[PDB]
Amino acid sequence: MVKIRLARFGSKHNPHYRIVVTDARRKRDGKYIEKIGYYDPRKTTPDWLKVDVERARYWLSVGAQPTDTARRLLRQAGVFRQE
Amino acid sequence: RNLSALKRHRQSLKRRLRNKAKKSAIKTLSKKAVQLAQEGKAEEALKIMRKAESLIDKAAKGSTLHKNAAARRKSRLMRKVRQLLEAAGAPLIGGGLSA
Amino acid sequence: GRYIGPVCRLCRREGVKLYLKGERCYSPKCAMERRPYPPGQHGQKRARRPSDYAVRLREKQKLRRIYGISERQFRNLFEEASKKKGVTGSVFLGLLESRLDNVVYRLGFAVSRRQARQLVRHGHITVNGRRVDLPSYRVRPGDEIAVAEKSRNLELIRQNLEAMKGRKVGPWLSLDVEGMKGKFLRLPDREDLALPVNEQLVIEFYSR
Amino acid sequence: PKKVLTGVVVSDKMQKTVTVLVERQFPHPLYGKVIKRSKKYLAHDPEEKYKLGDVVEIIESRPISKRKRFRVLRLVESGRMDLVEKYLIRRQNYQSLSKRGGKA
RNA sequence: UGGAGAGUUUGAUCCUGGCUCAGGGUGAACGCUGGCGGCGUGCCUAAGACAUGCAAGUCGUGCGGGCCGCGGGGUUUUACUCCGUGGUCAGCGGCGGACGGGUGAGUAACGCGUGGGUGACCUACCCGGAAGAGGGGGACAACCCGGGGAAACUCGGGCUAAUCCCCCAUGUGGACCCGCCCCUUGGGGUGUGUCCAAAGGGCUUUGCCCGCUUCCGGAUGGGCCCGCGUCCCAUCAGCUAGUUGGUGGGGUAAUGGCCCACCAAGGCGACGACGGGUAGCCGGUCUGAGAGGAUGGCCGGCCACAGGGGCACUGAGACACGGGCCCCACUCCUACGGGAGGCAGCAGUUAGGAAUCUUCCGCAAUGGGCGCAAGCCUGACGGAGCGACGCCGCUUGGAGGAAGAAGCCCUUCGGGGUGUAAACUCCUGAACCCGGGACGAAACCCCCGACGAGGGGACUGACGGUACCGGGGUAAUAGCGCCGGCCAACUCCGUGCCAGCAGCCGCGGUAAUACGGAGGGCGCGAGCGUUACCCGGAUUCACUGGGCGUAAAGGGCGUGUAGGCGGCCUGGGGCGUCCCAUGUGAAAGACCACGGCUCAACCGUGGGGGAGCGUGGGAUACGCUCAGGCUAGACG
Ligand SMILES: [K+]
Ligand SMILES: [K+]
Ligand SMILES: [K+]
Ligand SMILES: [K+]
Ligand SMILES: [K+]
Ligand SMILES: [K+]
Ligand SMILES: [K+]
Ligand SMILES: [K+]
Ligand SMILES: [K+]
Ligand SMILES: [K+]
Ligand SMILES: [K+]
Ligand SMILES: [K+]
Ligand SMILES: [K+]
Ligand SMILES: [K+]
Ligand SMILES: [K+]
Ligand SMILES: [K+]
Ligand SMILES: [K+]
Ligand SMILES: [K+]
Ligand SMILES: [Mg+2]
Ligand SMILES: [Mg+2]
Ligand SMILES: [Mg+2]
Ligand SMILES: [Mg+2]
Ligand SMILES: [Mg+2]
Ligand SMILES: [Mg+2]
Ligand SMILES: [Mg+2]
Ligand SMILES: [Mg+2]
Ligand SMILES: [Mg+2]
Ligand SMILES: [Mg+2]
Ligand SMILES: [Mg+2]
Ligand SMILES: [Mg+2]
Ligand SMILES: [Mg+2]
Ligand SMILES: [Mg+2]
Ligand SMILES: [Mg+2]
Ligand SMILES: [Mg+2]
Ligand SMILES: [Mg+2]
Ligand SMILES: [Mg+2]
Ligand SMILES: [Mg+2]
Ligand SMILES: [Mg+2]
Ligand SMILES: [Mg+2]
Ligand SMILES: [Mg+2]
Ligand SMILES: [Mg+2]
Ligand SMILES: [Mg+2]
Ligand SMILES: [Mg+2]
Ligand SMILES: [Mg+2]
Ligand SMILES: [Mg+2]
Ligand SMILES: [Mg+2]
Ligand SMILES: [Mg+2]
Ligand SMILES: [Mg+2]
Ligand SMILES: [Mg+2]
Ligand SMILES: [Mg+2]
Ligand SMILES: [Mg+2]
Ligand SMILES: [Mg+2]
Ligand SMILES: [Mg+2]
Ligand SMILES: [Mg+2]
Ligand SMILES: [Mg+2]
Ligand SMILES: [Mg+2]
Ligand SMILES: [Mg+2]
Ligand SMILES: [Mg+2]
Ligand SMILES: [Mg+2]
Ligand SMILES: [Mg+2]
Ligand SMILES: [Mg+2]
Ligand SMILES: [Mg+2]
Ligand SMILES: [Mg+2]
Ligand SMILES: [Mg+2]
Ligand SMILES: [Mg+2]
Ligand SMILES: [Mg+2]
Ligand SMILES: [Mg+2]
Ligand SMILES: [Mg+2]
Ligand SMILES: [Mg+2]
Ligand SMILES: [Mg+2]
Ligand SMILES: [Mg+2]
Ligand SMILES: [Mg+2]
Ligand SMILES: [Mg+2]
Ligand SMILES: [Mg+2]
Ligand SMILES: [Mg+2]
Ligand SMILES: [Mg+2]
Ligand SMILES: [Mg+2]
Ligand SMILES: [Mg+2]
Ligand SMILES: [Mg+2]
Ligand SMILES: [Mg+2]
Ligand SMILES: [Mg+2]
Ligand SMILES: [Mg+2]
Ligand SMILES: [Mg+2]
Ligand SMILES: [Mg+2]
Ligand SMILES: [Mg+2]
Ligand SMILES: [Mg+2]
Ligand SMILES: [Mg+2]
Ligand SMILES: [Mg+2]
Ligand SMILES: [Mg+2]
Ligand SMILES: [Mg+2]
Ligand SMILES: [Mg+2]
Ligand SMILES: [Mg+2]
Ligand SMILES: [Mg+2]
Ligand SMILES: [Mg+2]
Ligand SMILES: [Mg+2]
Ligand SMILES: [Mg+2]
Ligand SMILES: [Mg+2]
Ligand SMILES: [Mg+2]
Ligand SMILES: [Mg+2]
Ligand SMILES: [Zn+2]
Repeated sequence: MVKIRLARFGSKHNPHYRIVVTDARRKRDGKYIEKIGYYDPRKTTPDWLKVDVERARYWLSVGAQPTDTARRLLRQAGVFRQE
Repeated sequence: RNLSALKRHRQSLKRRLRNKAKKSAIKTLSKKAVQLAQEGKAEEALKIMRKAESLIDKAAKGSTLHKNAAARRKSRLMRKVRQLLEAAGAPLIGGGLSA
Repeated sequence: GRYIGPVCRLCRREGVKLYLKGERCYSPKCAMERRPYPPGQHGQKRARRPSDYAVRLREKQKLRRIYGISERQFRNLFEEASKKKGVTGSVFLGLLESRLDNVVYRLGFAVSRRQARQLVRHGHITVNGRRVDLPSYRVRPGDEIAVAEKSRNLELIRQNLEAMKGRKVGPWLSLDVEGMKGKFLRLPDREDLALPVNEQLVIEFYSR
Repeated sequence: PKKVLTGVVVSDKMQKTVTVLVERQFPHPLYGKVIKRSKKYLAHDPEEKYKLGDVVEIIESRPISKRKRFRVLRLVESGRMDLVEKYLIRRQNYQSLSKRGGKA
């Protein structure tokens, strides 16, 4: 099914992923459907994680299945925080 | 060597057989009703047309015909029968056709 | 492989005096006093009217031999300058003038640019409190260039920074001699520098 | 949108099918001067409704046959062989350039 | 924000004109030389041939067994036999094996690009909604018994479970025929007739979970169709019979000569058909002032292919690289009957070649498959290795001080040069089996909560003892090309049209800045040169931006076909043309800004531009077209 996962974009030893919405079958760094965030595993800057939660919510509403690590990050930005 | 997923080949043959057999019936019954309809024998032509209809749908129950392949068949069948019965037919058993 | 070879001989070939030793290139010994003529078995022979190319080439060699940079890095900067907005000539001289090793020389933390280079490579210098051992590190306005505490007590750093007491510093810079600190106030203007160089001839050299 | 083109009927010799010659004008990609180019289309005509000289509007349609993906959307103006003749002569022209040749 | 030219035809000149050089580039190779690191990058030839290992499996929460083992039952005892549980094997069944990975052979084509069409369509798993799962029946492996073969492997007989297969039922609904209505290609509603559903499993077992069935929709993915665009040769000019169309049928998810039967005689071409050559196309890349030229490696998108050819089976999906069948070529086993194979997956071998790497580490991270989960698989990937192949950074010292050399090697023999240069005095301190030592990794899981939201919790690092920090600490690689002009750098000796140099002009015939050596000099520097190829200079195919009296170039002349071009006035239309709005123009790249690694290369975030095409609206001077008029062209 269509997923919400990470796509590698940094450099050697300098990873930077894109929180992406793509068909499960594509290369990971392949052609996605829509970028909805980005993540810096090493927090090299204060802005090491952003997520268009409105959009994340959209895709989930239509079947988007997040990777575990994908889900984990989305949550960290309150994609599920209904509180 | 020895890729145990040759079990798929193994299985395909069993399936091939299943499908193959279901179709023969379908083809054979259809021809049979189309044959009767034409010969003007209405009540039995429909009787069989009805079996063929059922068999076809069932074929599409699983992966033998599925899709709209079933629909085409029934369509062409109910087509030829109703028409061939244009020899003074008069749908006796009013089987599958809805006059 | 930053050159490394006899220096008070480049000045001789360049006609003008290139202070590439700081000290001594002042004393009655810089050779430019006795033998201002180019080096070699023909250095004194009659001069032959140089070609347009010659003029431009020598001028580029002068400006670049001053900062002791490679032709590679030198060219890289010039290209970066052509691309930037603003009179290439100046902008170029600005960038040159922003190399840390250079600024360390302007602040007097060292006699020559060559000496200032070694002082960076050896970590005796600090930008904003953090060590920077890259002679080409580009200093930006506001950055405070200093001397690592551990180096502050170095015999050389003493004689040097001492000799800077009550001594003047370029208008785009500023140094607190005591604390051994210095600030890069802003990019020097063409007017702020006074080098024996017609940078226009250089721009032309890289237009051929 | 399904494409709509306008052309002249230059052929009627087919059952339920007419050949529509469509013209197109445009500046040359490198030389500028506006140049006329054209293509013949085989539009579908169920009622044999159109004849030569007929200027019609061809509409992009679901394939009716190989070499035939358009239907005659309507007539723009009737009879006018000035166009048919033109086409025909250019064709007759070919009846030359080879090994033999006419006299035109 | 953007555009330099020079050498060479003459005794000299101007012009024409070709050749050549200065610049930038390359998946490079070769020569001399070679220290450190980061990031990239590395079979361009034989889509030649391949040993070996690994590269796709996973579910015991769908099912029944075999082998090996332990435990517990029914007996007075044994035999026999019941239950539980562990290891293991495959089998039945399911999902995956159609992705991910490789390559560029074929292809000049709806293959690709761009913009559209589908009332002519499909889409497993995922998401939302509605409805449902009553009853019965069957078989084949496993296993057991027997037969054949050298082997691969195979034939028969018997038994058996299921989420395997079938029958009947229920019919939310859906499919088909006919009618009607609304819509307009096969879209939607409706009525009658007919036809079509299902599977169970797991428990914290009396409600939850995983799953099953039918239907409508969503999402993602895809098929097919269409306008426009896409190399060279016209010393290829005619091409075509399923060929063009029709009717009916077949086939498909679906349109269609896609295929077939019959009918018609059509279709295509100079706006280049047909044929030949060559070639995957694109985002982009290199170059250029631009227009343009050239190109398509790495990365992303699409296509094609999996030893060569043909074919279908199974599937939601393939006509399937590690599935199947046949033909061919080749290798292998053969008891000669007959079998087994396909690295254009990672690594490696061999061949060819000027030339292209480790039979490496890890599954820790991102991603993928299966599973309720634990977890299993993953040569995809993340890393390390090798190669100056590229880009960036960095070192071989810094500051002070002129022995001064048998010989190298200049001279007017007074001196000049190498040169502040100098294993020689002072400073710092690359290297360096010395201390500490990482981010990348917090999820799945567990518990509380309600398997939700929240909240706490074990666990896990290949890279790596690496980076980085702190301590100590040595003065510690330099080479290559060139020095007649273009073109930066000149003298001695040697040689004597020789030996040789040479990009072009040329140099050497006894004073050679041109050969070879030496001193000196210029350029660049872990590189420097060479060869090859691309753009440039070349307005030297000229659209921007050229020419033809004598330099190359007016057709021997005419006639006229196609085509190109078209006087003055008015009106319609609004095709060309122009304007507005809007959609599209993926990401990457490029540009600008800020930011992370000590800088940079490299990377991250954000910003701006944009032709072309689609849609809607508008303008009408000019060009076009239609209509009318004129008389200055033309003709009479
Ligand atoms: K002809
Ligand atoms: K038995
Ligand atoms: K009904
Ligand atoms: K659906
Ligand atoms: K769709
Ligand atoms: K589509
Ligand atoms: K037909
Ligand atoms: K460019
Ligand atoms: K291009
Ligand atoms: K191309
Ligand atoms: K799952
Ligand atoms: K240290
Ligand atoms: K030394
Ligand atoms: K001699
Ligand atoms: K010489
Ligand atoms: K060229
Ligand atoms: K002539
Ligand atoms: K002639
Ligand atoms: Mg299996
Ligand atoms: Mg039969
Ligand atoms: Mg500038
Ligand atoms: Mg007709
Ligand atoms: Mg000449
Ligand atoms: Mg000459
Ligand atoms: Mg002459
Ligand atoms: Mg001459
Ligand atoms: Mg003369
Ligand atoms: Mg010339
Ligand atoms: Mg070597
Ligand atoms: Mg490397
Ligand atoms: Mg290859
Ligand atoms: Mg090979
Ligand atoms: Mg493995
Ligand atoms: Mg067992
Ligand atoms: Mg098993
Ligand atoms: Mg692939
Ligand atoms: Mg190819
Ligand atoms: Mg061809
Ligand atoms: Mg297209
Ligand atoms: Mg399937
Ligand atoms: Mg559902
Ligand atoms: Mg049973
Ligand atoms: Mg058996
Ligand atoms: Mg049996
Ligand atoms: Mg079933
Ligand atoms: Mg109902
Ligand atoms: Mg039923
Ligand atoms: Mg249950
Ligand atoms: Mg048909
Ligand atoms: Mg059909
Ligand atoms: Mg199919
Ligand atoms: Mg055909
Ligand atoms: Mg090819
Ligand atoms: Mg040009
Ligand atoms: Mg450019
Ligand atoms: Mg690619
Ligand atoms: Mg091969
Ligand atoms: Mg094949
Ligand atoms: Mg099938
Ligand atoms: Mg396969
Ligand atoms: Mg294929
Ligand atoms: Mg293989
Ligand atoms: Mg290999
Ligand atoms: Mg060889
Ligand atoms: Mg993993
Ligand atoms: Mg994973
Ligand atoms: Mg370097
Ligand atoms: Mg000396
Ligand atoms: Mg020194
Ligand atoms: Mg010391
Ligand atoms: Mg952490
Ligand atoms: Mg609980
Ligand atoms: Mg939590
Ligand atoms: Mg784990
Ligand atoms: Mg120290
Ligand atoms: Mg010179
Ligand atoms: Mg000789
Ligand atoms: Mg001589
Ligand atoms: Mg010489
Ligand atoms: Mg040109
Ligand atoms: Mg012109
Ligand atoms: Mg000319
Ligand atoms: Mg002549
Ligand atoms: Mg002539
Ligand atoms: Mg003439
Ligand atoms: Mg004419
Ligand atoms: Mg006119
Ligand atoms: Mg005209
Ligand atoms: Mg008009
Ligand atoms: Mg218009
Ligand atoms: Mg636009
Ligand atoms: Mg883009
Ligand atoms: Mg920075
Ligand atoms: Mg930066
Ligand atoms: Mg960006
Ligand atoms: Mg418009
Ligand atoms: Mg108007
Ligand atoms: Mg008008
Ligand atoms: Mg008129
Ligand atoms: Zn000096």
